[PDB]
Amino acid sequence: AWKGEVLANNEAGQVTSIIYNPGDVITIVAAGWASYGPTQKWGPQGDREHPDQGLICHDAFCGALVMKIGNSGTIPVNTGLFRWVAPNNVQGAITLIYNDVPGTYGNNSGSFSVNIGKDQS
Amino acid sequence: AWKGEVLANNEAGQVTSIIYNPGDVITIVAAGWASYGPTQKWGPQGDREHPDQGLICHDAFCGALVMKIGNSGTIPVNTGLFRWVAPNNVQGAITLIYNDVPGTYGNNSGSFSVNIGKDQS
Amino acid sequence: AWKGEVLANNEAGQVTSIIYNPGDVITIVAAGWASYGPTQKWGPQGDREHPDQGLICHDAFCGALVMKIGNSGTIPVNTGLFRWVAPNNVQGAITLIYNDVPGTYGNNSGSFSVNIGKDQS
Amino acid sequence: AWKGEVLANNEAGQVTSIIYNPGDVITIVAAGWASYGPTQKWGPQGDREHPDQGLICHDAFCGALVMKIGNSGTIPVNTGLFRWVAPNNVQGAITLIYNDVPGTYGNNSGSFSVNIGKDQS
Ligand SMILES: [Ca+2]
Ligand SMILES: [Ca+2]
Ligand SMILES: [Ca+2]
Ligand SMILES: [Ca+2]
Ligand SMILES: [Cl-]
Repeated sequence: AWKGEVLANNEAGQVTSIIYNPGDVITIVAAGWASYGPTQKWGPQGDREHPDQGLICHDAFCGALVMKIGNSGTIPVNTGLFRWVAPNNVQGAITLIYNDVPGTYGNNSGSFSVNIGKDQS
Repeated sequence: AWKGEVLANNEAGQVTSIIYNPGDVITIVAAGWASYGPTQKWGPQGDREHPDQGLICHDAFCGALVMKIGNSGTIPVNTGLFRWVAPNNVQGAITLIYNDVPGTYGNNSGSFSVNIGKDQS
Repeated sequence: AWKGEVLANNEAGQVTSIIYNPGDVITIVAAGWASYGPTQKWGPQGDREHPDQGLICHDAFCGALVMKIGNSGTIPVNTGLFRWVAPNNVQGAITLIYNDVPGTYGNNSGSFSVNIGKDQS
Repeated sequence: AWKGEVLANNEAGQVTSIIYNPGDVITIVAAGWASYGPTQKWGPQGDREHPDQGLICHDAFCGALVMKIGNSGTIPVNTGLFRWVAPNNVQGAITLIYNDVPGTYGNNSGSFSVNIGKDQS
């Protein structure tokens, strides 16, 4: 299992110790407060009112927690994933990333606390 | 495991099929958008700027997801719990509740989607 | 989880720290060598060739590993149970017992080593 | 998870669908009756009284259940493995095999029923 934090200002994301293998079932729980720039802060589902101006993940709100598995496209995580199995052919290290517009991460603040574990399978 | 919705305007909360027994380890993941009155909506951690005017749970923000286990007092859930063990002397059905001031649930809206499972022990 | 031993000569069995509750999923793995009297020893499935002369459990061979859950009747364990849910409405402490005829345990020898855990559910 | 049978006469062993990956925790439960030649049958621990005459696994009895994980040497399984991590960083597909002397499998009979699952990690 992996426990840590995902900084909002980290454009490269956080490479975890979890290697998703075919057949794996995972659970993720995410908490905390972060911002894409404004003085306000949002939780891991991000800001529902904010327009998409070129986000790395178009299926999640700006300020949401998202992930990649190996070299996959981004997959929304939000508050977490419960006993989740990935799409076929998706495998490798899980990287967690804050959802913002490329090149605009420098003014972000805060972080999400995240736990990931493999479940029974 | 249980999957269901908790409505924000439901002052009695949503009883689940999960009975928490001594020694149990549980995982909860919660998602969605709800409000305690205003046109704005918040996720399961609720509204970090809102003052506590007599909430059912003082250790969570207004509009947060909380729970009771049997006849316990309220316990914060927020976005969820990872491989969590209850305090001693707490046992019984898990009821999920939106955190608001008693008698003020009528103007709430939206809901949280919630998964609960028991883990290895 | 619980690890321990159950003696072939003990009519009372071995009370474990595992309390089986409704909906629990359990796994048991059992090993070792025991006898109900003969110089030969058998593993936890017991002696497939031996007639039932009034065994405490009629659904397992003589010299098998069996259990009770609370005040239940005996339930076969044999070499173990994989991700098992109790079929009956049973609840309570797991007691492990060697399957022999009451009052004939005096000539028994050996023991089974047993691990029990609760699985995800 | 995988459930299947391992025939005592199958010198090549039974390939499962489980790939053991780094960090995995597994549980195996095995049951049934088999023989390496004699009219008697034994369970998955094999025959504790039989000498080792060149068995594939010298750390398990003749007629025991054993396995290989990828290009590992043989590893004893017996009645099973409880929440087990593979030693010395071995990895790859799990193959289940009956423990007998090479070239003497032809007179073997019976089989073991085996469940394998991955546990929380
Ligand atoms: Ca920004
Ligand atoms: Ca309200
Ligand atoms: Ca006896
Ligand atoms: Ca043979
Ligand atoms: Cl005992």
